[PDB]
Amino acid sequence: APEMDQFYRSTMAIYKSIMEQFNPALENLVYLGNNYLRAFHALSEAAEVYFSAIQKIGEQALQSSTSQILGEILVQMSDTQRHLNSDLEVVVQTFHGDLLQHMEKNTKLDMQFIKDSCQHYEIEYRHRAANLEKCMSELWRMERKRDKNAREMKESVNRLHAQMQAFVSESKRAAELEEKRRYRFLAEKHLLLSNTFLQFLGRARGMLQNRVLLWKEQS
Amino acid sequence: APEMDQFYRSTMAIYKSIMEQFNPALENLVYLGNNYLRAFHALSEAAEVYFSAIQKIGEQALQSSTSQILGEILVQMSDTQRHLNSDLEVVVQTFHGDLLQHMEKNTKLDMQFIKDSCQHYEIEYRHRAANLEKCMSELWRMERKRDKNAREMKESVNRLHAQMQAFVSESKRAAELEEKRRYRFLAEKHLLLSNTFLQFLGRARGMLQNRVLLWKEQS
Repeated sequence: APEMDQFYRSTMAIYKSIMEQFNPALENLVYLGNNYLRAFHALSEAAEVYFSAIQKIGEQALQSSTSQILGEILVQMSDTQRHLNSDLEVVVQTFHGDLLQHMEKNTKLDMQFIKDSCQHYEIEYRHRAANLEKCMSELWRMERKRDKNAREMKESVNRLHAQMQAFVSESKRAAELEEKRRYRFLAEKHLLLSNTFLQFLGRARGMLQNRVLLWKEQS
Repeated sequence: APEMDQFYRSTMAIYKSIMEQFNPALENLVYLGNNYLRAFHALSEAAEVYFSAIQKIGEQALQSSTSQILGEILVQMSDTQRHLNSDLEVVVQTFHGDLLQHMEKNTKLDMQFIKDSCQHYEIEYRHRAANLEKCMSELWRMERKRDKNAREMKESVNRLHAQMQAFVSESKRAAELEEKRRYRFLAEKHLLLSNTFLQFLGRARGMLQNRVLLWKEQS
């Protein structure tokens, strides 16, 4: 009995961690996440305006009489930045489409899921608890009543308590699992982001290893 | 002779362009430079806040019964973003310090230099043009007086006209050299920025590709 309100409490602490700790944190990450995107979109703009202006300076040098080659270099620096940005707004779109639209689209759908799960558990615990402790009393009083049929009632109670041990034990494991599944999903989505961004790193590094060589002006 | 005039107007057109076109383009470039810097430090701040939250979640998983490994990963993911941001803000300060600040002064000290080079050329052109007229005048006078020595005056005028052709060619090649030095500065600075950013791309790849393999196996 004492050990069982323990399971009950421990299982409840987990559903409550999910509902009022984890779930809200996902709304938050969608909030902070959207701010993150807007900063990204602002950086890419400031870059495009900056390099568009380098392109113009470059276009002037192309027109000149001795700075044609320097002219070519500046124009292809802006072109490069334009490319790296195309590459980067891919990672930014993975972040948006694959991660940020996912959480806001499902966050309440999964709140309600765990809410029903938690309710199902509580309600079944209450019943077993009730049907059990009442059977104990039947046994408890057809006990002093020196009833012969107290033996079928002793086994009816003992199996009822075994089933509750099973259920309570299984619920705690299933609730732990759900918690882990949600951490794992957060970790996995961020692993995909880390991976796309790693890919961008290799591409950008790819073109800069040669650009830096082509833009030297001698030796 | 007015083809020497056409040299004169081009040699001035070059100095005046550096001063009236190029340098106000660089001042604009400094502004867009700092706007760019501004959007980066904001992205940094957004990303920083976002992954500070990711890490909190990791710290909550670190205190669960079965999600400690996933929680360690999430925290390792924040620590990684933080390291990368730190490493990149370093490249960004190269931008501000090695480029933007240096342009600032160049676009200030330069205007005085170009003013002094225009004036200097104007003074030297006119002194040579005046002395040429003065010798042509002395020639035509001898030619009136039937002076036998106009033979050694026309010879001199020829020498002077020649030295004037040389001065007019040199001064223009010197103007074109000045205009090109300034494009060269723009290009050298951004090549340096490019190499600094390339070194970072390597460091970022190196650190991230290792983490991603681990995270993949652990989750």
